[PDB]
Amino acid sequence: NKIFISHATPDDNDFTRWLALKLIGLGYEVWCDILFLDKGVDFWSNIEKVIREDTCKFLLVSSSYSNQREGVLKELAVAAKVKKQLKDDKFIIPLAIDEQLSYDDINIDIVRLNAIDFKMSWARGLKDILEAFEKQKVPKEVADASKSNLLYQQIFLHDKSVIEKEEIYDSNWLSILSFPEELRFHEYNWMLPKRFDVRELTFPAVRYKNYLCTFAWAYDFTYHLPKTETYHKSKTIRIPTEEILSGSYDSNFIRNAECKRLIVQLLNKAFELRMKDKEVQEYEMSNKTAYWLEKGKLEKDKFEKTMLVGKQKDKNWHFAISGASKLYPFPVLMISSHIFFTADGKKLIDSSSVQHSSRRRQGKNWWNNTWRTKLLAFIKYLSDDDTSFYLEMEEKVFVSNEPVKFKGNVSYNI
Amino acid sequence: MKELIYIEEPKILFAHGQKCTDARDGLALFGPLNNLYGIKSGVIGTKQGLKIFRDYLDHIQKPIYNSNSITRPMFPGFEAVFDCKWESTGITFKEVTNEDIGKFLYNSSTHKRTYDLVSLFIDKIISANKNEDENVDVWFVIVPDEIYKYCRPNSVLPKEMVNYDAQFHDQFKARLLKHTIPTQIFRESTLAWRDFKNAFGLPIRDFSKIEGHLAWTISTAAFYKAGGKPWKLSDVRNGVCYLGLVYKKVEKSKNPRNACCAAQMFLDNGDGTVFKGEVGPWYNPKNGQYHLEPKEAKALLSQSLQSYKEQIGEYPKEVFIHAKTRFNHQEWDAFLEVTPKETNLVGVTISKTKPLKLYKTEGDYTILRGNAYVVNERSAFLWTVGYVPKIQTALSMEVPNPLFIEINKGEADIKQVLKDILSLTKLNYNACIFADGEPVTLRFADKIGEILTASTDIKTPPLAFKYYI
Amino acid sequence: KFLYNSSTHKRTYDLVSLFIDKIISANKNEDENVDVWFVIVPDEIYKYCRP
RNA sequence: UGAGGUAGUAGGUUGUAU
DNA sequence: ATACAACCTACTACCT
Ligand SMILES: [Mg+2]
Repeated sequence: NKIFISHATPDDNDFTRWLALKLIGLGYEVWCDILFLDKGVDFWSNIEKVIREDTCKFLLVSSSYSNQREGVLKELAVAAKVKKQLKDDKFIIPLAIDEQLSYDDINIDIVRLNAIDFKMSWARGLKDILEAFEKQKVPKEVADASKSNLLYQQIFLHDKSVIEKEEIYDSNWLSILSFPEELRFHEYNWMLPKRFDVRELTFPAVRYKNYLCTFAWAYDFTYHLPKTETYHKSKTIRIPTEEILSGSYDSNFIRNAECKRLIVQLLNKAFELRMKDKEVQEYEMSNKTAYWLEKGKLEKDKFEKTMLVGKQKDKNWHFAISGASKLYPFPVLMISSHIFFTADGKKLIDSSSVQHSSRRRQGKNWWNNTWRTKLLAFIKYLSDDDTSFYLEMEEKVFVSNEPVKFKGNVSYNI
Repeated sequence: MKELIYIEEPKILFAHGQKCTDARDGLALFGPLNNLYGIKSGVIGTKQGLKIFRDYLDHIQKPIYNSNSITRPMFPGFEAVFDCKWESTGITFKEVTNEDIGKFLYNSSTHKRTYDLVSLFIDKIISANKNEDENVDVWFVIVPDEIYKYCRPNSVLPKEMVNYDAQFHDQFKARLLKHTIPTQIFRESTLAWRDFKNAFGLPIRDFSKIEGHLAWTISTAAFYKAGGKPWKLSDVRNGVCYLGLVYKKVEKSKNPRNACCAAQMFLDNGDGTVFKGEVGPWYNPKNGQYHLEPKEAKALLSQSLQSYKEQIGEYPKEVFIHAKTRFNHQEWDAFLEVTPKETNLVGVTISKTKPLKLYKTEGDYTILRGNAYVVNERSAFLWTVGYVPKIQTALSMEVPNPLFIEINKGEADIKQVLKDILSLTKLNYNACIFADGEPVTLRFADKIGEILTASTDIKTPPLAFKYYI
Repeated sequence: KFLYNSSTHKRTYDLVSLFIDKIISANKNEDENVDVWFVIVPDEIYKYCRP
């Protein structure tokens, strides 16, 4: 009732799996060794027993690998013995699948038999197999693809699936813990265009309708602008930051979204100034800016044994990060990783085409662990204390150096 | 420290009602739903191009292997998979002379050069379609690599060798929409990558380890273009219609416009997945604005609802509008003025701009595909790219990017939206791969828009995707 | 709905258009590939569609 | 343009309020 | 018309 398939176990599996599944889905009962995930030690006895007592046809995958394989030859000898015993002239059917193995090199037990040509087309070979099987009255049941689907799921799809295991992922978000109690709008009036540059001030501040909005005191700007030296504390509007972050502010004087945008602007400016304070090299991208270390800054560019500066062939590659504060869903700092290429130890390659090509050439061989370790080391270098680092706001804002972790209930097994 | 939720991998449907996750494996074991009898191919190009195409067609039939058959499944041959004939004997040749190509190739203006080459190919296409008695299912345009190199919008022709979009592919497919001819454009280096080498004596494109993947992609695209259905979704609900809206800039006119194209997917009463376009790109005269007018929004929704009713018999119960932009109040009010009471309108925004990256702590691989991070009742992250255990490799390159899926307008379950998107990611007929990142609605609306905004003289374009992809 | 118009010209035009629109729509807006379109025409249409 | 992915280079719009 | 934030598209370049 069964149909035995014999092949080279680790070499001709691509064709054998296809043929076995195709024949099983067509109603035929197929015995192939790769259909069992649990081969016993005494499997040869079972193979001989199934050849002697079960199989009605013996299909042999003829290839260069299987031409002189010892186990295949032993199976061929047993099949020949059963063929002589059973008085079946067409018990052994060779399926020629290899173009390299010429028809003049087949082994002695096969050189006399009529083979099925799978070299030019597998569909034609399967059509010939089915035509011979119906012509020779090989037993078969009704066609059912469910059997093929189930066997494919069980055998070739058992070690490749998800499992219910807990996993912890490290992100690039920097949750902000501490904020200044109040945000102040100082009514500086004109103040000589209120230092129209604004961006060159010592503290992050913005210009509202007729106020200077910042988290710092009024007298902190006396150095750049002396008009505040006489300005009194009466002309200011103090608002609570925590109330705004909770979506509580209202009224037509100011909108909650505008307040959040102003806070984002202040945080971005403060991050830029603090990152400048660290005395690192700055790269101006198309729509953002990144901060990278030079070749001679560290001893020796191996902070936390992770490496930060290296050489590809003749240039120097440097890891860099770009930060941007955000208030959705919670106040965090988006951190994005980048790589920059310098011809010398501390220089820059002016052309962007070479930089982009080298970046894409380098990124092909880094992967998750390298990216995570380099990002974590670069972000821990900037830490101003054990588990935080500060941005100037008197007041200041502290940001954790440990990115928020994520929990997952499923994962894989490598 | 936040938690994640896993979304099960969707199963696509194949012949004999057999479900599977991998399109390639399902095609290999069971086969396509349709029964094509054979593909009759028309080849256009120089004699070298015809020889290249014939050699590749002969090579396709024999089994093709990859470096790893676990990560990338092998190709057992065209007929063994699709059970239909695509042979080199059914080839119809329309020769294009190399001298004719060179007459138009070296020109000062890239617009004139691309127009002349595109017209040179299309004239032969239409002449063979009208004045020849043989039937051709798909026309295969073999293009020399010089034509590809020197017909790009920003390509420059070296000084020593010296409307409509200045792009060969988009202008080629846009000027063939009046005659409804499915076309497959190939480059000579794609099918003969061995014969084109660089200065170091090695091929520019290395397909040695991915030969079977190339065969899979090409064969699946050719089978779809000839009118066959390789697979379909299996778990999609009844009464819900998916819409995908994409805006594109039109530089053909003096005044810039934002043409909005759509893609529509749903289920018919015969359990077949109806996936097609929604065209007549509704323009906007304001530059930099990607929001539809009330009249154009009404027209779009009315056309979509009328098509659904004609194909089914009644208005859809639910409508989902996937868009890369955020709908505003006026456009949504215009949309709601067309829908009946029984139809629920949901407007979802799908973006890939939010920079959130999750690094696995103790491995060289990436986060599992299907993981989600529900931000709140209207916003979530979906990881459509990542490590797939079935192929033991990641779809991404270095670290996958997440999709920030937000239910901008209407009331719906966010988990259901994520499941619908992750099921849509399995319907890409332009490629034979595991599920890609973006949903098929947005991707195919983008593909439609890139062609409909090439040539202006498109009154009523066809809805089938074989004329665009 | 069109076969019983008094004028032969308008009847034939409307009814030909009814038969033609479906063919064109299935040519452009459907993913099947059709070699020959076999238009089966009843006897009532045929008899009353001559000059 | 076999197809996806990852980046980079440019431009634009919108709410405020100088 | 300047400064900013929050969204938008177009056009390449490299890997497998
Ligand atoms: Mg295509």
